[PDB]
Amino acid sequence: SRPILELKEKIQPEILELIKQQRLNRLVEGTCFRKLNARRRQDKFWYCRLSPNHKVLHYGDLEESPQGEVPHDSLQDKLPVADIKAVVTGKDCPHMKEKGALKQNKEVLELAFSILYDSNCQLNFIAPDKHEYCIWTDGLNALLGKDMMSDLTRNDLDTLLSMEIKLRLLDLENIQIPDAPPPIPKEPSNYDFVYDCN
Amino acid sequence: YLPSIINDVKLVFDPVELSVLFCKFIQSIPDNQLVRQKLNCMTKIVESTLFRQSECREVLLPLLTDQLSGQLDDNSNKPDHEASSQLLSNILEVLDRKDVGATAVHIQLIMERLLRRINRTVIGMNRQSPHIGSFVACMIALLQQMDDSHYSHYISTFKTRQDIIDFLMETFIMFKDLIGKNVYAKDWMVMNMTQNRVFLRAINQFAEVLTRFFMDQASFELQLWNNYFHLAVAFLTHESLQLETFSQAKRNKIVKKYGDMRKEIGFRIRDMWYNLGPHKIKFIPSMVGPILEVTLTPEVELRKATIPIFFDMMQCEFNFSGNGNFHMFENELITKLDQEVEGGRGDEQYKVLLEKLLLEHCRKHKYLSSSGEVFALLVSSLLENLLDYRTIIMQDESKENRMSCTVNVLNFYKEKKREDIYIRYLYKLRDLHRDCENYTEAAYTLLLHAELLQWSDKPCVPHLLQRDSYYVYTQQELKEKLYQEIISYFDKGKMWEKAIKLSKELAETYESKVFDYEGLGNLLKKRASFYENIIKAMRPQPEYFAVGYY
Amino acid sequence: MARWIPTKRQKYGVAIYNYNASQDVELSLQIGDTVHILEMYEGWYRGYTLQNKSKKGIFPETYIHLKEATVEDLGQHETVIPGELPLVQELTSTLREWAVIWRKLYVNNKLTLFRQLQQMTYSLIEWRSQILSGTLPKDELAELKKKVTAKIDHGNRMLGLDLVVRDDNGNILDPDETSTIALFKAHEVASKRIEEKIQEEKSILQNLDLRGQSIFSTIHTYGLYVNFKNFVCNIGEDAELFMALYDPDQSTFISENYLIRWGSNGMPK
Repeated sequence: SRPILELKEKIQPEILELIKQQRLNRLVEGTCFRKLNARRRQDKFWYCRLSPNHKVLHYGDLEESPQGEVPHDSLQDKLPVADIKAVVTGKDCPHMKEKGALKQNKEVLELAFSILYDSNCQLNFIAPDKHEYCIWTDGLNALLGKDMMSDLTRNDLDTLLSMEIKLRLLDLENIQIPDAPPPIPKEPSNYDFVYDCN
Repeated sequence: YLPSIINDVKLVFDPVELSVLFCKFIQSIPDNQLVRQKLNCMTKIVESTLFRQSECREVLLPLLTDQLSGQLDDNSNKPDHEASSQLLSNILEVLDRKDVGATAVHIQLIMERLLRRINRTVIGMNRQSPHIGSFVACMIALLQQMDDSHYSHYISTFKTRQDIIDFLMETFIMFKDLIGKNVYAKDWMVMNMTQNRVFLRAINQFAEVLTRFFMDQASFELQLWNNYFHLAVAFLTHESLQLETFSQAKRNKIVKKYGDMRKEIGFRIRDMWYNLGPHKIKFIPSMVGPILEVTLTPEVELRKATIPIFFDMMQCEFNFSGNGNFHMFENELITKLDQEVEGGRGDEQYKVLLEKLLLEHCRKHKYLSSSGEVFALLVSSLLENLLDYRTIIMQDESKENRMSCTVNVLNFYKEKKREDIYIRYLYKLRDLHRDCENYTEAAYTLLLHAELLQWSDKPCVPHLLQRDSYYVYTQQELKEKLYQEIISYFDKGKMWEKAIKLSKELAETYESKVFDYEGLGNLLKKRASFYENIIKAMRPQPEYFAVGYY
Repeated sequence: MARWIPTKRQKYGVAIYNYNASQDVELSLQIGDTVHILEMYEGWYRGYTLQNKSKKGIFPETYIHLKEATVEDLGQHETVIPGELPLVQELTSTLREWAVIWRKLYVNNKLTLFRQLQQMTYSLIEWRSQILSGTLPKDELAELKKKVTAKIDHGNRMLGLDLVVRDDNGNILDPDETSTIALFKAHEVASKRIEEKIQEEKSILQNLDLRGQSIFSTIHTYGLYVNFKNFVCNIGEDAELFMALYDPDQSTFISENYLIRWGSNGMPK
């Protein structure tokens, strides 16, 4: 399966772009995200909707909405995607290093993601669980045009690439791929096709 | 139980004597005893021993015909629909059997003994919730089992022409009511295709009978072409490229198994329209519309064949252009074309080939073809306008863009002065602004509509008579009703000044012309509310910005 | 390059791996690129590819796994068994379709039915692989055909896909416009399968006794399997175990006594 494996991993890009468009679709549909220490009458649920243009984010302190995203002008309908330095994950989020009233506890170590913008403004947000945290980070990194950091993303990569090549080798049933590629027979220098082209 | 013996009894007995004995026995049944049971009986009978037919079929069936024709209409067929359907299914199947025996002439006997019968049945058997689908299957199996020569032998050669005319009209309204409100799950695509092929065959046959008994041969009674083209075009209004596209092989599957039925359908319709000859002009303005969509077909070749029909019909009018010209034709053309294209139907290649074809057809021809050239240049302008409209509609999906483009086409029409479709888009934009609650803008639109109206009594054109409600609507009444609604909008538009302005003139029209003072009372009541609002409360001043697009 | 000759014994133009891009009309040709070649060269073959049936590509003979077979597998007797190969090609096509709708799927939150499709796909591909060999008995052929047709038409069903008829032998005999009424009753039988499966999705996907009664209404004879492990009793002498089925309500036995000899050591004799 060495030619098989090299062929499978060598035609990578389609699944990669496929997955990342799926990611950005998920970002656009989004959901109500989570704030910091939204306890004393603070709406911990609030939607962060990416534009279908995928350039502006529709977000802010919306109500405790179980339904999730609601289509309207959010509190802030812009996140400048052209100047997001990065999103810090984990202890790199300064809001975790807060030791006063905004002390995030040790059960949100994997839900910390602060969008860097304005070179001083951040968006320290929380995720309901790890899977969509990684999902959103993947989608943003796609907006960054970079690698994906969801374990589920690698899962999809592997399963779909394996399926795809699996459904390719039906033509080679009862045939073997020579590890050394077959020699290219000499092509006569003349291209005077005796038969008509097309 | 008695059918159980017939097999080996035949094996050791005379075929035809058995046949006639069973026939006489069944005829010995009193006419109101155990109908379903006997139906099952001769079901099993036609099951076996019908492999050898030439000695029994011709004698067994006459009985079956008699009882099924009794089942035709006795006002008590309610119990026997499903059973008689089963009988028909089985008999038609065994007739479709090839090795069983020669039946072509016997197929005819079935024709003349069962065809009009089942037609009248489905006429009565006209509800879709029941097992009607079985009957439809039976009758289509009939129709495919036939032959064109068959179709001709007697069904085409009935008694007086009136009877056959009524029969043909009934068949055609049936076929239209069948293809419309289709009876299948939309999943039995094989059924849909086969039904299309068989309906194609049948409508072909009824087309040649129309030619050979109802052309100038029948110099009069030549209406039914309205129905026939209606049915044909309706049949040409599904099973199109995109359904064909779902799988790539879907195109391939259908074209291999059936080809593009639409192609020969359109060709048949085309040659038929050509065949109409002198009756074309007597028949043009109604059927102008019914041909655009077949011209709009997403294919290429029959379109190439079909645009010339437009020049053919304007030519027909040119022969009639001694009194006027194709103004009637072009008006319907414009209207239809507008609503179909705005329905998201056409494409630019269509417009290019249209221009090419119409211009080429007009070049060979005279002055009136030059007038057609300029009008079709107008047409091409309209086409590109609508195409731009729809591409922006599908492209931005924003209120701003759609209102912008619809206003653009509105102004275009105002230039073109086709006021009716102009009103139509007026109402479209009204719907949009209402969706945005832009009461000011919506009411202004209704104002623009009311502008063309007068306070006269006579409703001058039914063009201003819209689809919202339609009866006499004296010009005065429509104007005042519009004004009323506009006033409502201004009121919830918080612009009471214009409300007052129109309230005054509504009042004066009441006073001088209708003398209905109750309307006065209510109108000015609201007028007082308006003055109260305007002096009493305060409302914010909207800001204005300059947007420079570059 | 010259001397190309039209032929129709190449319908299975088989790639070997992702081809080199040597030709202006060839690329990293995908594994299952069954290409409809039109023209023959000894070392090369150019014609329509499955990816683009309107384009040519000159492909090495050492790269083509030549197959003289055409769309019909009986004229050249390419059938592993007659009347079955149509099924494998059709199911491969449906797998292509399944993958397409699969792309259509994950982008949407249909993951439950998505995974159900996944497991049906696994079952179908393994059934395909095993029946690629004709080693199965005729009863196995019939049973596989029935169940695979059921599964595949069900897959068409919940995906809103059109259906096929002619349960056995390639599902193609009926759609060959042989009849018209037999076609209608075939469509009715298939839709009956459809209604069966739509009512039994909530019957088996949720409950487990309805399938038991349905299967048990198809067979009349049954066998209870008893696998003894060890006898835990304090006797100290030889023991005879008369194992059988009994009816407490009827106060009688239902099966003959099965005699087990048990030794005095705690072990069977």
